[PDB]
Amino acid sequence: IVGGTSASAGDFPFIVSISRNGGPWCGGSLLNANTVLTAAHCVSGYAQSGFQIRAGSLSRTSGGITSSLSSVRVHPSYSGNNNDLAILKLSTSIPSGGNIGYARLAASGSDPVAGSSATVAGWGATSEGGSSTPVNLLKVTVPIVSRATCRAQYGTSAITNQMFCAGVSSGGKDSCQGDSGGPIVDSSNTLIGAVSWGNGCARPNYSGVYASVGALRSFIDTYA
Repeated sequence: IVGGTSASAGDFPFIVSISRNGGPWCGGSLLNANTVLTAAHCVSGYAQSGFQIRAGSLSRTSGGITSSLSSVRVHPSYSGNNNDLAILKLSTSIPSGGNIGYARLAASGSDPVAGSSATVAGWGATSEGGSSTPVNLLKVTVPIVSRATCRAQYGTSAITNQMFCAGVSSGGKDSCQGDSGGPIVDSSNTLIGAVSWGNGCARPNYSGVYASVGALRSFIDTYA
């Protein structure tokens, strides 16, 4: 996260860190005791055993409850950056309670309205290409950018009905590498997306692009 502040305990009861090979990699969202939602690109085709989920902590490396993966399922229409969601099943069930809880999801067919305030969180870099990452979870608030403006920035084909965008024109506030798969929420803390892609991080006039939970509820609901 670029331009962020430290998340408080319980800000995102459902957030998980996704380590790979013991190191930082992605974020995700705990949907139920047995299931994490993340970005497809975080997991597609990689060795499944390399991943470790941790819930209930502000750190990636201690606290809370861990699990390995039992299975990985990408969206059936995943292609390039499009439809960038995956369902992970956990080898260890994680109970809610305390600072762990399960996400509530954006309504099917909803689409975040331009100008509304969204909050994104993760353990990723704090600058584009930064090598160091924070121990504790960061968050930042950015407005939704209309799909039309996002298509002006990236091209018409590049931004689909299963993506939405968020950021500020001046840049300086965004998700970055290592934040992929983690949550973006609306002002009510309802999960509206997963961190997906963008042109660099926090650049002027290049929004962050998010996989849209509202657009992808059939897949989520079927397999969660």
